[PDB]
Amino acid sequence: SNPYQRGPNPTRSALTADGPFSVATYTVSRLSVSGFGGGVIYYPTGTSYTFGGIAMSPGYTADASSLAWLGRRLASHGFVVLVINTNSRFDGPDSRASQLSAALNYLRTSSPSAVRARLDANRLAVAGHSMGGGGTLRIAEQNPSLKAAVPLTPWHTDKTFNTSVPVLIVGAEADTVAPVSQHAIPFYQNLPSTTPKVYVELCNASHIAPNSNNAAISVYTISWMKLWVDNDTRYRQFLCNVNDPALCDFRTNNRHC
Ligand SMILES: [Cl-]
Repeated sequence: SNPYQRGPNPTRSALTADGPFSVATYTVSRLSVSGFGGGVIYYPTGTSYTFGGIAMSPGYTADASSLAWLGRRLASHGFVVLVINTNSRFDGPDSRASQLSAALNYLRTSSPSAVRARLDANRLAVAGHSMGGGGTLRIAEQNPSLKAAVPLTPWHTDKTFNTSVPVLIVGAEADTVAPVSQHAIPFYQNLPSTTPKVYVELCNASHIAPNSNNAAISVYTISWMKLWVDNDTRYRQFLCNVNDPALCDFRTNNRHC
């Protein structure tokens, strides 16, 4: 049962470190692509399986290197992950959405044969930090064929996204760049009632929590991607009946349980 199932039965511990798949990397040069600034693809190797794909945007003034740990973490659990660079480090959230859109098309159509061999392009998702997280919300509204969206400490001036794509938002309690009261929480609350949604708030965390190895971000991001991109109900346990001392808030409409 479940053709998209990959990897062993998960434990919490295992989701806080790199997973069972060997990871290859491919550098997408800036000038090689139109529509975004290149980036790095992290993808499984030493395996004959295909996997869902994820495009991920860094935040305002940041490089793809700021999410390298997470691109590799996700790939090692069984995903093809393209972390983009943006045309300009100064690009806003809606520009980042357009670039995510270009990056997804690139992954499907134009990426190296070794990457395409590992990709099931029928199953794609998005994630992003800060302004990249605002871009993640925007693209989830523009393209409801996506399987999931994970905005990390998101920032956007638009607060309402009418998307049917399942969304998990990570807020940071002590974020002064994108305060959760103005950004993450409004975004959560304003998503449709009928859309599966989760909000987790990291205790004592700042806006840069996403930029280094973070156990909570790892567990929640892997679990949401597995649940929605792979239909992998083994990951429900991490997202349901949650009692996590790393969290200082948790909200859900419990559609995923
Ligand atoms: Cl380019």
